[PDB]
Amino acid sequence: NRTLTREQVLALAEHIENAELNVHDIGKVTNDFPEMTFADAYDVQWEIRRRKEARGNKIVGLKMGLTSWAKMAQMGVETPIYGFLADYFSVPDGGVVDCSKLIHPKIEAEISVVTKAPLHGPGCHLGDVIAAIDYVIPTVEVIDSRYENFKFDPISVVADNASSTRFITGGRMASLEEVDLRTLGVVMEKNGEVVELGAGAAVLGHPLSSVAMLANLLAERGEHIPAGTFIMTGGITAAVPVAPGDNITVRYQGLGSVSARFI
Ligand SMILES: O=C(O)CCCC(=O)C(=O)O
Ligand SMILES: [Mg+2]
Repeated sequence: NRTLTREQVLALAEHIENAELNVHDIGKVTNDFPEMTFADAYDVQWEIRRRKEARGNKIVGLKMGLTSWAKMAQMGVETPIYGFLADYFSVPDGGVVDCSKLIHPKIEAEISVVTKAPLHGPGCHLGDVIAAIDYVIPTVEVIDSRYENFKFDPISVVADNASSTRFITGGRMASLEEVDLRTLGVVMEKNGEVVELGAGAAVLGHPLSSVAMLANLLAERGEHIPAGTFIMTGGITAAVPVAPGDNITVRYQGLGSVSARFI
């Protein structure tokens, strides 16, 4: 289920990571490696993770992508994927994001969880996840594919760490029993007006199903979700482009709001 040589995995990881670190797009890597598999692509992603760890970055969480109809439709792919979150991705509520470090960024409204017990696949179900949730965190992702025109096939996107680049936490961060993640309403405002909205159920029917799916995907590589992991469960709505001068506010039903501005 692999077609890359080890040398190619290491070199592709450097190439793709450099596009992020040096703020430029690249061609879809499947153009040069058309036989590349998902296992190849995740090898590349985890090697990028290793590069970041080796230079001292902490990995502060994981994200699930392409979990909602809206995001599947927008990106043309219907296969859920995951990627990792590095510490310097983090942005404080109300913070300023420097777009000069970004290529062609978009924002997504999500709900995140922090776990308090390990989760393992395979065969992880919704009922296995519930007690492992410590609390929930309103989170806006900034995604920024390193591929030109934000156009990819899923294998390329996995290799590019599922387009991850920034995330903004905010609002009220409460216990799971206090928050219905299925019916949680989310309203995205940009420059003072509503531009997107949705409910948590858009994420695979229930955001906690995304957590179960992540455990199952990780198990394919012998990995799991350690206790204390921050997980972004997926874009509830279509992603919206942002640019210098923009301000955004995402309102979470009963949980306040997350805001940011861009320069
Ligand atoms: O859309 C992309 O470029 C991939 C990132 C997907 C994602 O983070 C989400 O659906 O929440
Ligand atoms: Mg996302």
